[PDB]
Amino acid sequence: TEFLKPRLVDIEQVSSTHAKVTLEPLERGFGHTLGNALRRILLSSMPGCAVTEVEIDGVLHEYSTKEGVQEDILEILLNLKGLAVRVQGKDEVILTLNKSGIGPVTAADITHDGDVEIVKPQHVICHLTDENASISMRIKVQRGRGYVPASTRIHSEEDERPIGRLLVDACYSPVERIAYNVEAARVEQRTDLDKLVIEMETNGTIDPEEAIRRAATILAEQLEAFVD
Amino acid sequence: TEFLKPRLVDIEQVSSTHAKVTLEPLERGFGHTLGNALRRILLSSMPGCAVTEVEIDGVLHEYSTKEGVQEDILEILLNLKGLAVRVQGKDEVILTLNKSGIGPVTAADITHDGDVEIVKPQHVICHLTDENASISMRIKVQRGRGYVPASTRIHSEEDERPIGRLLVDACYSPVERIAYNVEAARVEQRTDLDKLVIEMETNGTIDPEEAIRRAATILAEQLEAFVDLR
Amino acid sequence: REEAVVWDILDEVIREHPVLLNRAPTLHRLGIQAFEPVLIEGKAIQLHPLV
Amino acid sequence: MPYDENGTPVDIVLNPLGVPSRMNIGQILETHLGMAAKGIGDKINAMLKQQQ
Amino acid sequence: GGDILVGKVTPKGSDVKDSSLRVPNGVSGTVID
Amino acid sequence: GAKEAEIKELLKLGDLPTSGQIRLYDGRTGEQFERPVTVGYMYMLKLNHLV
Amino acid sequence: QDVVLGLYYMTRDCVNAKGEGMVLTGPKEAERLYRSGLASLHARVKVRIT
Amino acid sequence: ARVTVQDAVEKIGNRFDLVLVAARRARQMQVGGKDPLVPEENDKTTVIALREIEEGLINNQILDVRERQEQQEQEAAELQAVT
RNA sequence: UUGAUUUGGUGAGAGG
Repeated sequence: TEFLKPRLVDIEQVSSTHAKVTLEPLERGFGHTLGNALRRILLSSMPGCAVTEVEIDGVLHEYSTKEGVQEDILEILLNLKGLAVRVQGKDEVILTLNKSGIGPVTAADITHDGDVEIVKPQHVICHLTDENASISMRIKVQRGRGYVPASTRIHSEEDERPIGRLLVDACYSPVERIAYNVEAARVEQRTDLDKLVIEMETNGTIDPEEAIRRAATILAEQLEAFVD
Repeated sequence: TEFLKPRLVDIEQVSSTHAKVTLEPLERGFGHTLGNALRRILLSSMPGCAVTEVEIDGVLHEYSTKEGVQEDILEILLNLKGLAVRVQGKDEVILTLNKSGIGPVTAADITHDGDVEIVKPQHVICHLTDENASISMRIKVQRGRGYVPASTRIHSEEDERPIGRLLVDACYSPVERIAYNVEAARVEQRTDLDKLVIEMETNGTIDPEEAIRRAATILAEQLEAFVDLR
Repeated sequence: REEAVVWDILDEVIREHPVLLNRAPTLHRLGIQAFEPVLIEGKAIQLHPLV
Repeated sequence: MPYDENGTPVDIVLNPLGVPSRMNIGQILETHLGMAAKGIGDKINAMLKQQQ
Repeated sequence: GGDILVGKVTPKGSDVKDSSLRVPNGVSGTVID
Repeated sequence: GAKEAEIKELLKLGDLPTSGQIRLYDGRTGEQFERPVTVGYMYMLKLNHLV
Repeated sequence: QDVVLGLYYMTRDCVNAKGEGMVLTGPKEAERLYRSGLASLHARVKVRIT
Repeated sequence: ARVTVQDAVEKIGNRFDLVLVAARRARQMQVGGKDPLVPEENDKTTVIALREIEEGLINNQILDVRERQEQQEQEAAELQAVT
């Protein structure tokens, strides 16, 4: 009663934020077990930090409009949600950015502390039409795990925040997409086996194999109790 | 990382076969993950003993008939394929069934050895009608997993066996039905935790905490390929 | 005898060698099409659904 | 296999798209009435296994 | 398949041959009668 | 034959849902199929056109 | 036949579902919201597509 | 690898002459004496022929030039070996 | 130089 251990045969690194972990061969009906377990953990349980709240002057709710910008505040909320930040020591850091002049505002323009850094400084935030326009936002960064959206965030909150605070979806987990297939491999007698092909694309702040190893050790330490 | 770890807190036996088991406490969202993974492993890959070769005296092939019985020989082989045995020490044993006289032949009439336990003393096999009829079969009980059938085991068998041994298909898995439920846990300070209520239905031969421990070890040793290498 | 070494030979003669599948009442030219084989444990031709 | 919440897998999966075109709607009533027949059989199997 | 059931061959038919009715290709089974 | 109301009434004697349709989970993903599906017992035959 | 039913059930809409009228920063997190169990397959939503 | 031959059809625009040019080339590689102009990924001589066609280094003109070069090499070999 | 017979033809039934 002995099981087939696989060898990790391939990391086809397409880009720095892309991978394809070809993996073979497993027992019949085990590729779906490993793939689905890793996929659910990587979607809704992997820890990490991103932007949750932001306080901007000139706005009172999510459907107002500040001057000097081509885009609107839904677009600044969405481009803020796309920003990937990492916090090392603490877990509740407030950041503030101020920009004036003819030109777009990028992620490198922000004021940063010693504990935080930006993994993509050329990630755009907004663009500025007026040289007299002075944008200002107070960007708070918490740290949780997985995904929590602004809809159930505003359903769960009850304390009256000051007017000008904006909620955003908290993309805590650093992966953007994981989707696998199960193909069919062959050990020389039994054709019933199956080969895993895990695809993964993340943001910055991590290397896809590091995310896979993190999810695997999360599940192993979760199941570490009742083993032999 | 504010995670926790689960334990098998209460293991209730509703009967000797159908038996539930709790798991507590699980983190948020982990319930369906562990439940579906333990379902797939606990249905595919459990070790259980079953009937493999049946040797009746004076019977050449399985499509004949015999003196003094009801069920025909294919019926006897099906009723023996349903048998539920639980050996302890060895991995391959040979039982013996000898009985004469008018009346049904239960599974409780097999002259057991010390390390074999037949857990169904009302499993019927034959219906002996003649009092001058006898039946002396010698069963062979291996131990494996999955489903290995007679066609593939027609040339796979290396140990050159003699001719006259009827080959019965091997249904090795002793788990037949398993369902898990993700309830709301009763944690005195946390509300975002859940319990996993796995409701097994075994062949009577497997011990449920042992089955869960083995499935957990299978899952951990499969994930070690992800953990260690990349 | 079908020993253990002829299946690797078979996967090395299949690889880039198309076959003509043909349904028995061929009416127009799309009823003979050439595929590449993928070997099947079984006894039935597995045919891609759109085709 | 697709298992219901009781835990039993389904044995054979057919395809619903055959049913609006091939207008043989009797297989669905056979499906529901056979489901009811085995519902009575499961009920008797409970009343006789858990012996009354 | 390829077994021998009834050895049924003549001499003068080296020059001897194999008409011995065998089992057809692809089938298995048990000789019941 | 049996009318439909008698099928529903017999499905109420057994403890089954009246619509004939049970929610089914997926064995691969462990998660529910939306829009409940029909499960029942059909008497299926094996025709002698063997592969 | 099966695949057009899968598409016609996929790209459709209903007047209320999970995640009605929320805003999404791309199609990747649209599939991530469908898989995690926070929205429905047909729930009308402003996305940002390129 | 190979799924479609569409670029090879683009560079030899007849779709019926593609088969003939790639067959002449794959007979130059199969019996054949010659070695391919392209790295081989354990593809067969068919796919290596069509894969040479797609990158624009084998057509009918190149094969006739190479066979005239081999005919001149055999001519010079016969003349320099005998005389 | 190391081995062998249906196609032929009729009738009936079946599959797509």
